[PDB]
Amino acid sequence: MKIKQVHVRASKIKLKETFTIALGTIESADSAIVEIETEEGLVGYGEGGPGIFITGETLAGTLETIELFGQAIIGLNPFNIEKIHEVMDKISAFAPAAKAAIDIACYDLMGQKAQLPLYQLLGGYDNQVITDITLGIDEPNVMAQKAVEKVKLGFDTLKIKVGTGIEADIARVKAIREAVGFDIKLRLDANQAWTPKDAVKAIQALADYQIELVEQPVKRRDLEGLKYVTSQVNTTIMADESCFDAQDALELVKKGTVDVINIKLMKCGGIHEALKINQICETAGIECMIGCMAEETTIGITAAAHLAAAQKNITRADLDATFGLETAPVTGGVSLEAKPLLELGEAAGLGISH
Ligand SMILES: [Mg+2]
Repeated sequence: MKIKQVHVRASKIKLKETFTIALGTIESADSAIVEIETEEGLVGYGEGGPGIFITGETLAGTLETIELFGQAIIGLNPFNIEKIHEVMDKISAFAPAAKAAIDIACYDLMGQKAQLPLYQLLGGYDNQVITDITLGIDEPNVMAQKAVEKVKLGFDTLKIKVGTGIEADIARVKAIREAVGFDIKLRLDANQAWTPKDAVKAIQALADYQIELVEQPVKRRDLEGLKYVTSQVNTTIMADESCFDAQDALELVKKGTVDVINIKLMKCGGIHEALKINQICETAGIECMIGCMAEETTIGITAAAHLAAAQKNITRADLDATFGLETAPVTGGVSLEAKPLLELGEAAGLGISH
C-alpha cells in the first residue's frame, strides 16, 4: 500500500449550545478534516481538532502543517506508522492536532486494508465504549436541571465543569448531586482553576457528595502543586493538561503526581502516541480515560472510541463532542445522538465515508 495523495479541508460545525469551561468558551466546532488516498483507491479519514486555549494550536496553523505533512508522506506505506511519525516529527517540533489528523487517517487505511474494524488492530479488548457527557459551567440550578435531562437520556456518569471560585463551584456540585441521586457517578473538571491549598479545601468540602474523581485541579505546569493535591485527598485526582504526550506521562508516573491520566488524540498527536501513554500508565498501575476537544467531530471521536474499546487500561471515556454538533461532517462512525453507549461495528477502519 502506498500513499498517493493527501487532501485537507476546513470543517465548521455549529454547536447546539455555547459550551463554557474555566479556560474559555466555544460556540463552533472548527477542525481540519484529512483524506489520504492510496494508489489502489482506498481512502482513510482523519481529523485535527485545534484547541487554542488547551494546546495553543489554531485551525490556520493546523491546516498549514497538515499540508506540509501530506506532501512529505506521499509514497509511504500507511502501515509504516513508525516512519510517518518520524517524518512529521522532523518537520514540526509541536503540532499534535496536525499529526493526529494524519495518524488517524493512516490507521483508518490500515483497518480498511486488513479489512478489519480498527479496534481489532488496537488490542481488541472490547467492541464498544460507554461515555459520560459533560456539563459546561453555568448556574448551580441550571446544571442540576441539565443533569436530570442527561440522566433521562440514559447516562450514568456526568462530567461537571467548575472553576469560577471554590465557593460557587462547591455550590454547583452539591446542587447537581441532590438533583439526580447517588447512583450516578460524578467526575469534576476544574481546568487548572484552583491553587494547591484551595484545591484540597474544595475537594474535601465535597467529601460527603461522593465524587468519582477531580480532573486537573491546578495549573498544568505546577507539577509539585498537583502532587500536593493528589497526596492530600483520598479522592481520585486525574491529570489532563499536565499530560500531553508519552514523555509527559513518564514524568508523572515517575514523580507519582496523579492517580489517573486523561488521554486526548489532539494532545499527543494520534493513536500511535496514545498507545504509548496508556502503556506507560498501565505498567505504572495508573488507569487512563480517553477524552476529546470540543472542536473535534465524528472522525476524531470515532478514532478515540476504537482505541478506548481496544485497550483494557483505558477504563473511562469522555467522548461527547458529537453530542453538541448541529450536523454531521461525514457519514457513519459515532452518531451525534446523545447516548452513553457507543457501539463500534464490523465495518473496516473507522467505518466512515463522505
Ligand atoms: Mg479536563
